[PDB]
Amino acid sequence: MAVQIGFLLFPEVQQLDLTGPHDVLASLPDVQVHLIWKEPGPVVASSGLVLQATTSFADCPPLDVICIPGGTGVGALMEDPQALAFIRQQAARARYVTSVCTGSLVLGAAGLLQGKRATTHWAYHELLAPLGAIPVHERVVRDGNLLTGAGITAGIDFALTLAAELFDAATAQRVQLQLEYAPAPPFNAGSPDTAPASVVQQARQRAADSLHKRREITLRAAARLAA
Amino acid sequence: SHMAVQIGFLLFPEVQQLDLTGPHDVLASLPDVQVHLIWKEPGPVVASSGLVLQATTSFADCPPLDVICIPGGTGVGALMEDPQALAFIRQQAARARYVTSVCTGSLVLGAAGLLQGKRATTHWAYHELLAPLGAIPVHERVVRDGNLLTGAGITAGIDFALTLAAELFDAATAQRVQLQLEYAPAPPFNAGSPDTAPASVVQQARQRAADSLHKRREITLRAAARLAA
Repeated sequence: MAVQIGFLLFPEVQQLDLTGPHDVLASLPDVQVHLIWKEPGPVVASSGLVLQATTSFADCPPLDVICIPGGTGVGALMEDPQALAFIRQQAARARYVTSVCTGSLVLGAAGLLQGKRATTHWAYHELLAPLGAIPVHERVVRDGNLLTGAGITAGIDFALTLAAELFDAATAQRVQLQLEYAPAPPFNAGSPDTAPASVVQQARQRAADSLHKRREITLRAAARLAA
Repeated sequence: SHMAVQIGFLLFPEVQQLDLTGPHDVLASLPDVQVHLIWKEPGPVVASSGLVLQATTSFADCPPLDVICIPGGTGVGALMEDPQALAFIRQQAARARYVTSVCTGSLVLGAAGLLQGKRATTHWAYHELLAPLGAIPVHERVVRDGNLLTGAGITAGIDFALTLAAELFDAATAQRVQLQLEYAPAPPFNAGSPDTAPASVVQQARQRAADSLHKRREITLRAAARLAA
């Protein structure tokens, strides 16, 4: 009867995609949160922060919510048949199938975005269409029981949105107040629409090699879905 | 590299993990930074939610830090009366470029004597405990006083870390990281501050926190007496 929430915790995850939502959702009543990988034990994030998976695929209970974070490690998962099969298995009955940032590319590689409205990190948004999604430039996108959040820190907005759906608005507001989540960013550079042009150029320049490698992975993953 | 900026977070039992992991992912995005997670010994440390983190160094082996950062959480009350942790904080603060905290981590800085006559903030529900530790309490989300930088409650860590990034590097670098993080927040509700949340929500929360507040007040006044002697 406790709500069972599971995050996929994989090597080279972007940890904040996971730890932001985790601290929001673990604050709710009658929940249990699992960190899932092929085996329990240490998993190292892209920054070198060490996290700890609490369950293997086999011992994971049926999930009410599955959540896929993003990160450098997404590329490997998009061509990992075990991970994709596990995600499909849990998505079949999950009340909600969800992701943050480039985690939606993993959902796409699993076939779960076909015909659905979805978002991802702004720098990788062009990769949603080949995976079958209708790409939407909004920070949290809901299509039926699929909820996708945009890049990294969107996980906090996503998790508060999810909290209200699992419980109600008042419960989500209580958690928002406990987290003192009234952001006041010191700059206005969080979106390519508002950041200075020089900043956008540098961020795009840094992401270019990753984007090219992910363009190639995405087209192989899409071709497998088609065949 | 061996010229890296050395950033250290105190990692303690019953920490509020987001106070640490939010800033960590921001600051680890900067060029040539090394981040340490510091406790009495290396090894696993369990956060208040059950998330397991891993300390990378002991107090004794930690190198001189450029930045020390104290997160908050249920575990702060113990730290405020831990002579070994307070001695480490004071030692590192003697030479750090920036002495910093998030959320109730500032009460630990206060217990260490580092807020006397200094402007500071903390989580909104515990803000009254700043003044007995000698601080000038400021109701702002990120507060600077010289090389001291304190963030307000939990999620303020992200705003704090981008502010610190601009001081360590420059505004252009902090903006790039903000864009890489897609940090253009759009909260689904407006209940992040006691001034904007529904009154019924603020009341419920004060009702919940009252016991912790009375317990932390007594610890706070004991810690203040130790500074006075």
